[PDB]
Amino acid sequence: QGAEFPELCSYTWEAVDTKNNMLYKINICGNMGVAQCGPSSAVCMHDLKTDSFHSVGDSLLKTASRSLLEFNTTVNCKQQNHKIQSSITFLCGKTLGTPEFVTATDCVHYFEWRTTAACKKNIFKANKEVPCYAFDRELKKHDLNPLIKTSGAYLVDDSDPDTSLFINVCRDIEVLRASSPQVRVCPTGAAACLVRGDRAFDVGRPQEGLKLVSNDRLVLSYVKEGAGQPDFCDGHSPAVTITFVCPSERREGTIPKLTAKSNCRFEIEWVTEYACHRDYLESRSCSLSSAQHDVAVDLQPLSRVEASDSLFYTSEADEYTYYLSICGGSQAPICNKKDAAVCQVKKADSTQVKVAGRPQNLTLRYSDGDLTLIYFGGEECSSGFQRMSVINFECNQTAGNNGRGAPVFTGEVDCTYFFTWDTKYACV
Ligand SMILES: *[C@@H]1O[C@H](CO)[C@@H](O[C@@H]2O[C@H](CO)[C@@H](O[C@@H]3O[C@H](CO[C@H]4O[C@H](CO)[C@@H](O)[C@H](O)[C@@H]4O)[C@@H](O)[C@H](O[C@H]4O[C@H](CO)[C@@H](O)[C@H](O)[C@@H]4O)[C@@H]3O)[C@H](O)[C@H]2NC(C)=O)[C@H](O)[C@H]1NC(C)=O
Ligand SMILES: *[C@@H]1O[C@H](CO)[C@@H](O[C@@H]2O[C@H](CO)[C@@H](O)[C@H](O)[C@H]2NC(C)=O)[C@H](O)[C@H]1NC(C)=O
Repeated sequence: QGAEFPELCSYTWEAVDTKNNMLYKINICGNMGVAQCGPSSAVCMHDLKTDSFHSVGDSLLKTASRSLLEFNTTVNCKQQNHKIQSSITFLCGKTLGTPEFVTATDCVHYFEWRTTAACKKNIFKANKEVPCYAFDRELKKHDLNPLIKTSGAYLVDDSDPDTSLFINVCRDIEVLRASSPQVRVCPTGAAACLVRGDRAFDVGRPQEGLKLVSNDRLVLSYVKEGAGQPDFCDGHSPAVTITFVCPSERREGTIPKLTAKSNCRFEIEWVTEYACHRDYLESRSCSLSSAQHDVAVDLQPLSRVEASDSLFYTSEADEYTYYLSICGGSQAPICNKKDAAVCQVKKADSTQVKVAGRPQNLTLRYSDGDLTLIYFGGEECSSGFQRMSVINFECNQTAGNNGRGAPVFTGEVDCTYFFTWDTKYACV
């Protein structure tokens, strides 16, 4: 078909309101198969407190807009004259993403979904992508979206100097836009590719979404149906199973590893903190705590400087100049009212300024030994993607500027601007 976010109708998506112990099941097409919800429920709410189900949005009472889906119901609200409703705002994203619970009134349940399905150009869409997250019994989110590559793949660790095993997470490997002459040899649509020198073989494609087996173990399975197999396996249909493991203790990142290769039925283990609860990895402020993240970080001191130099940071590039105002700091004059944490100014014409990240939209993340600060919600690019900036922090106890260091623009990839920043404040 292709009507109203097609690639999303293939699955039933969950979302949660942790403050109220509510687990939501979302099926934009209205067919999650939950007897307690009703056959046409589009948004079903599982009240875990009373263990009961209530549809809060019906697929047959849908109103669609460019980036908005509203589902009404015939259920009267606690507030007289109002019916229960559910509303999902869509924004362009680079991965399939997840429907994030935003808030709920007594009558309306609001969600926000940043997904490749809501972009203006099918350009960001993967050939095939599946849900890449799962909630545990405590309603904590285990999200692998950050590991999904929109270009290239991951070289898996094994012991075959004739085989090079490449995989992507929750989707096919983009072989067209690949810089590796090796990956550029893989078949399109493949999520797992075996390169036996001057030859590549699709040994797995995405089908089902990520699954949680234990509070610290996530499993993803790629398969292949029908004949036409490589046959080096002797009639065995290729299959790949990846087990993502959340380490009990923080540690440096490790590469996924091949633990089995029983003839076209590869098994990989990947120990990564991305498999842990998301709230253990992220903060919506410039600090991480030992209590919540097992790491103590505070970037607030980077927004302050001696009464001698600029109140903001300047990161020059070939055709643009970037001004960064971090952790509530002050912005450069040129980026006046704009309210941007990161602002891009065209060198050739300084009247062209684009917000590349807003202060109210920040995520400080620490996972697998890397500290990242992300500012999002910037002005939309032609693709519909709101500009965003990612600052890859690096520990350096003797970093210049008395430890504060300074941001260095390292490049742009489709409206996501990257910077590297060595600072003593990134030392864990
Ligand atoms: C889910 O439950 C809700 C809550 O009751 C219902 O929501 C109402 O839905 C109607 C549409 O059926 C809404 O009315 C429509 O609003 C559109 C937007 O209005 C704003 O923006 C325009 C910009 O052009 C302004 O002109 C306008 O003043 C507002 O600022 C309008 O564009 C629509 O206009 C079209 O229809 C009307 C007649 O309905 C024509 O006169 C016009 O020429 C034009 O063709 C329309 O007015 C209404 O606002 C919603 N109420 C809310 C949100 O509280 C849903 O209908 C229900 N779902 C289902 C399936 O029934
Ligand atoms: C992105 O930042 C904006 C503000 O900079 C947040 O959006 C605001 O949300 C409130 C309600 O919470 C609205 O009243 C405002 O109108 C919104 N601002 C505008 C003009 O868009 C948004 O919530 C931030 N994203 C997240 C998830 O933190």
